[PDB]
Amino acid sequence: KPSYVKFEVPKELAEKALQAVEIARDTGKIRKGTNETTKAVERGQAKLVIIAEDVDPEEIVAHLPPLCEEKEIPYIYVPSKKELGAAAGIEVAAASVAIIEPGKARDLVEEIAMKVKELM
Amino acid sequence: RILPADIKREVLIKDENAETNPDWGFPPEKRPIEMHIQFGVINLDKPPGPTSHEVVAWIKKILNLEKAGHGGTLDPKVSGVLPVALEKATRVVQALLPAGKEYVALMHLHGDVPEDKIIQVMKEFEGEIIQRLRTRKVYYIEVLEIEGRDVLFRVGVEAGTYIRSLIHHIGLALGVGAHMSELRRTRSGPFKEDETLITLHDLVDYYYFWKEDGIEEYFRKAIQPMEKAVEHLPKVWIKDSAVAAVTHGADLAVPGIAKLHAGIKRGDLVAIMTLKDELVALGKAMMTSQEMLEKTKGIAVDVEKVFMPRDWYPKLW
Amino acid sequence: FRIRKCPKCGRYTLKEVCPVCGEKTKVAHPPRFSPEDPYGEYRRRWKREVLGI
RNA sequence: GGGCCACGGAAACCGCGCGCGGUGAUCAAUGAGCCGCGUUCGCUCCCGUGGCCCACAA
RNA sequence: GAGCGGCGGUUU
Ligand SMILES: [Zn+2]
Repeated sequence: KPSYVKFEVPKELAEKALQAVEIARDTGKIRKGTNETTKAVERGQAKLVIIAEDVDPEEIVAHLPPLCEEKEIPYIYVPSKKELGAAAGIEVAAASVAIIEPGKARDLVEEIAMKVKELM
Repeated sequence: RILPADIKREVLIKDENAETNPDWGFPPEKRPIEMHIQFGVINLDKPPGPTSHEVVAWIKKILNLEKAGHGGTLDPKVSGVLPVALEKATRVVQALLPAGKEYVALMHLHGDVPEDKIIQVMKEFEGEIIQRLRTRKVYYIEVLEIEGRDVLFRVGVEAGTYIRSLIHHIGLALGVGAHMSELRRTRSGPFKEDETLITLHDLVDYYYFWKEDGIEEYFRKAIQPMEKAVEHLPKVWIKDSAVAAVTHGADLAVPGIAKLHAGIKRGDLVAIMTLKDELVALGKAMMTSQEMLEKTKGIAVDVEKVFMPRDWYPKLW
Repeated sequence: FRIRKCPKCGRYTLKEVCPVCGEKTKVAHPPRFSPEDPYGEYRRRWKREVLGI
């Protein structure tokens, strides 16, 4: 799998990531698409970054993991950009998403951040 | 899949005892990085979006070059092989412009056509074609895949052939019409899709890995010696004793030749090389290979463009 | 963009799996590049790691 | 005289396209639409100025 | 100044 994928995320955890995004979308605040995702990390607004594992060319999202660690912001991978798009509430794919305000997903987002911390 | 530049040439030995002095000249792998750039050519993978001119402007700014020039212009939406000759190698593009090209293209038909007729009708376009008035060769066409109205093919053509117009004429031959929806150049002369083909991202990153990290290896591999731009041409190799003369504007006389490619006709563009395979100059043959071979005096090549500096070889005259 | 190529075969195809190699194919055009290159610093960080620089 | 080399043989604005910044879309989030800012390489002849050579390869 | 291989226009 792509080189920008810095660690293995279990099927369970990946499914939770999509849930968080889905919940954060209608009960909180998210940004979708790599440009908005990146701006959110740069402005220090992202509580969690979700990156698709099937992005081609890799250069579209490969800056995110280093940028996130710089800003010390948790990031996690999900298998499918198409499916990440749907969760983000659009009918097109999304190579990456940023949760700005978790909403009903405060706990889920807190959990995820803990498991990735272990995977790093 | 065969273009004229792919012809195997035979080497003819004129002077069995010619030898080269390892202390003179700089064969590509003895070139310090800075000199390597001065006589360098980039096999660039142009991205869709910018014009070709813009892409070269970016390269000059980012790599702090004074001069650079690209070969066959690629249109804004087209990706792929774009040779970019740098600094003192810049004028070598003149050897590439006339060389064959290859493309992979995606054609979108405007009506339904059977795969067999599409294939059969495209095959008819191999050989000469006239397009908007001038004649142009199509060396080969290979249909890779058809999906409904989408036709993916490879095509090798003479310099100056417009693939757009070719695709348009195919659409008319089929009656339903067609346009070109995607184009990528996969070869221009000696430049092809291999490990030397490098994107802008790799080019600039490798550059910084050199300037800022002190790692010369990646950037050095991003740049090809100018000799590469001449690989498709007939060559005559000359003795050390004639090299400084030629760099000073002397024509190349028969007594100066060590060996040479067969098949050279009068008027041909040839590359004059040293015995270390350095590019000295471009010129025009005033003799055939057999003439250069059997004669003992007279001008063999009219020297037109000199690339090697005058102080690489001593003035042995 | 629809033209893809096999990283193993070199084959050009519209399919996601190479009809020759059987390998996953990749988009044939290079990524778009900006003279501004806003994330260059971070892409280099990822690339040095990949190359072991 | 001849060859080779260098420099010169216009400049400023507009438009498309493209890029960036901003906003972020009822199948273009790998970025729509809109706003603002940017943005196009050389080569060959010939001619002018200047430089290096005149070297059948010893 | 004359042409080839993405520039289309208005100005001295
Ligand atoms: Zn294969």
